[PDB]
Amino acid sequence: MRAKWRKKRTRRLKRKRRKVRARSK
Amino acid sequence: PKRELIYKEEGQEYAQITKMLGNGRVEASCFDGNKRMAHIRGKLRKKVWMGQGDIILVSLRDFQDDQCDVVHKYNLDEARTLKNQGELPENAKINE
Amino acid sequence: GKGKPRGLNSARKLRVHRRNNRWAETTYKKRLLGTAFKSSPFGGSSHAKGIVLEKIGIESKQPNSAIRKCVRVQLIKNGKKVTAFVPNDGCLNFVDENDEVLLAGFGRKGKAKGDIPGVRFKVVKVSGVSLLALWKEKKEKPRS
Amino acid sequence: PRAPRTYSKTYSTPKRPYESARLDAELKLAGEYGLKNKREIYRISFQLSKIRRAARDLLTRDEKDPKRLFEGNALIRRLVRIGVLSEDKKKLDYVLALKVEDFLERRLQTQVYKLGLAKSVHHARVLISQRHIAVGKQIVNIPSFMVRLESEKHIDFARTSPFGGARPGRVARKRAAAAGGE
Amino acid sequence: ARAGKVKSQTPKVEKQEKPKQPKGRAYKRLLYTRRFVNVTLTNGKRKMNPSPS
Amino acid sequence: GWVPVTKLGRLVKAGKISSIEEIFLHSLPVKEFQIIDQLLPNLKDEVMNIKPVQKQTRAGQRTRFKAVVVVGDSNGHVGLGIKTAKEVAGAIRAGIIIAKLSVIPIRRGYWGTNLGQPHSLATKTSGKCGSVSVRLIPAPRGSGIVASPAVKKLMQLAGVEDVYTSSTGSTRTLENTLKAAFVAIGNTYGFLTPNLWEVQALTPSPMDVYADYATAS
RNA sequence: UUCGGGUCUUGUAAUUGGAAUGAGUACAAUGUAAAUACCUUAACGAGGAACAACUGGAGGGCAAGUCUGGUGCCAGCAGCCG
RNA sequence: ACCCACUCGGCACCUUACGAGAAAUCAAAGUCUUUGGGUUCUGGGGGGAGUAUGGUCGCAAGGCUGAAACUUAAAGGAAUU
Ligand SMILES: [Mg+2]
Ligand SMILES: [Mg+2]
Ligand SMILES: [Mg+2]
Ligand SMILES: [Mg+2]
Ligand SMILES: [Mg+2]
Repeated sequence: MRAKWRKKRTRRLKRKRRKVRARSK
Repeated sequence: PKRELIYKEEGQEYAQITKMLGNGRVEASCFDGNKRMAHIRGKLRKKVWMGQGDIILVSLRDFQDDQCDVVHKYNLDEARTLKNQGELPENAKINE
Repeated sequence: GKGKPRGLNSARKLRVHRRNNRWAETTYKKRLLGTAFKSSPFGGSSHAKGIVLEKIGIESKQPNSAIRKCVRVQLIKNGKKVTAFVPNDGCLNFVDENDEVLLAGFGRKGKAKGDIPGVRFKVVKVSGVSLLALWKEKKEKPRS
Repeated sequence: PRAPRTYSKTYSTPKRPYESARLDAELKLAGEYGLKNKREIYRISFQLSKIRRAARDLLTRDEKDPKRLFEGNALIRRLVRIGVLSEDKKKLDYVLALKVEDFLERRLQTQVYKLGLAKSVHHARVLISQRHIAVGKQIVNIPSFMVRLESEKHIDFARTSPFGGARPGRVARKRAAAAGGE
Repeated sequence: ARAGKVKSQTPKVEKQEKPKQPKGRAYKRLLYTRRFVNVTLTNGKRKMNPSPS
Repeated sequence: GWVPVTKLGRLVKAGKISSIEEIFLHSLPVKEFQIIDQLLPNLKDEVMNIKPVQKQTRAGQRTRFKAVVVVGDSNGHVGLGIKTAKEVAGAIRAGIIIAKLSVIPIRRGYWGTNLGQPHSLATKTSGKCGSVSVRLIPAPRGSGIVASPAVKKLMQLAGVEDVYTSSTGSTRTLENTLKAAFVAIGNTYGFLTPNLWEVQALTPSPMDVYADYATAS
């Protein structure tokens, strides 16, 4: 697996997490 | 030229393949009643190859019930012979 | 001259640098953070007694094939559910269910041994008789 | 809580278990002088090692000056007294050399077999164990006794015990008693 | 039984009635005799424990 | 059978060179094997290890046998031969030959003060081959060979009694370690001591003296 | 000339002999603050079955088995390689 | 404006290695077991993971810092067939 792609996916996951946190707040 | 079947002993019990989980672990349905998470023994990963559902012999462990070990594979002819004998209820079907 | 001030009044920088560097070495880190007390089932002890909850034959790692005759053990002191392997020729004929069992490490400074996946400990003293003794019949089980 | 009694794990292993040649050599040594355990050879080596360490310590510091002259001299004296060191060699560099073979050939173990008495090293050992052999009139049952050269001229059979004229000997006595009734 | 078949299947052969392998210094002596005195028959490279053939 | 090629071989056969010290003095090539055997009859030759060595083909592989051979005495001459042949015994023989050709001197020296006979090295001196640095270090009397097995054996062959070694780099590739050790030993005869400021004569070589007996008739 | 005596020295074998013992038990005596134990010692103590040495190993690392039976990718081993 | 001989400063390059380096290669990656010119900073088997949490600096996307639990005998380099 490409490293760049992995990083992108991680970023997406992070974003999702942030969104979830916001919702919780 | 044709092969011959090996009959069960005690604890070692006939069963059917229901679903392919993976890795060498197959969720098999035993005709005793309960469904089990079975392991394909080393000799069988070599040549023995299953499909969507076949008839098997499975050694059921002395200390665990839900996990067990697939010892032997049965063919269509073998299955029919078993049915004739009366070890299994008449529901086992072979089609590919 | 490479890194380190080969200086003379240099020493604090050197010492601090060493301190900072050390943390990347695993053993030292473990000692300092105190990984022994917070984690790794045993209390940083050699042996721990636990209780035979359920006997499980764990299906071994690759090239090798077999079932590995381990025990899910709930430790008394921490209350952690480990899987302790049991040595030699069955000897679950000694272990049974709901027994007190003394466990050891495996030789691998924690971690995993040989080919058994998700396993960390040997069993030694079952009920207070030691597995080896039971197996070689040098001493025998206290009835029930 | 009076004081701690000072121990010393003296007699010390080699840093690898099995280098075949080493093992063979040690076995040969044991065979030569009849040693119950590798420990004995190891013991001797450790003692020699201590001496060697001391010698090394002395040597690095320039001789003609005090500690080297004095301590070194004392060490030399000690070694000549034990008999291990030879009177030819009183230079400290000679001390630095040496062998286990020098020490083993100076125990009361062999000083029996050299002076005759039993003849065969194992026999000598047996004799020493069985309260035959005194160094003075003080009886010795230490195989690795290390005979102090000037008291070597006194390794004779015990004042008590058979072989050295005292009594028949507890089996001989029994036989005599048996004979008596006939 | 899956739990320890080859221990509860293999035939029992007892330890034979033997003369004592003489302990202490004696064993060492014996070893010495075997290895550096009597000497096992020369071929080139020596063997401590030969299989009979 | 003997039969010499090269001038030096011929000279040796005539028996006008007594010992290899003279040869060493004039740094003479010894391409002919027999010479060393003739001059040093005291050669104790040891095999180290014979790792199989592979080469890949369309079908199967080529298993050659790289055998490390040491050669020595107690006098301070050591050989090192590496050979890779298909037949193992043959390979060993070849290695032996190579080692004999190689054979090199050692400036055995004093630990600290002269006393009696040199069984150490002169100087802390090192080699490095591949990435294995064998350092050796003049140990004092009786303090033995302090070395890993291979190196220890080499030292024994040399006729060194006392040596510390700092073997560093991946010493587990035995061949490389051995080579490094050999290099270090060679180096001994390079470190100009003050025992060496003294001006030499520079002798005319055996090649330039016994010239008429040399060369084919 | 075909040996041989085994003249000189070595080991090995359930064989068979006479000699040593302390570990044991133990009279006293010491030892002790009484007493144990040691150090002395009367008498009694050894004939492989006795007065009985284990622990771990023998693919390699690393000394030591391409022995003899069973198991047959199972049991199980193996600190890694296996 | 060329031309020839220099000469500092640079951007590089070509041969040799007498040195390195594991090697590929390098006039520096040299002057390092014969180890010491002065200094910053960074690394400690691979995964987990540039993750989680906490700080922070961002209008956000994010950045700087940054774990461990687990988990595995390899993951790597540079050459060769
Ligand atoms: Mg054993
Ligand atoms: Mg075992
Ligand atoms: Mg075995
Ligand atoms: Mg070995
Ligand atoms: Mg890391």
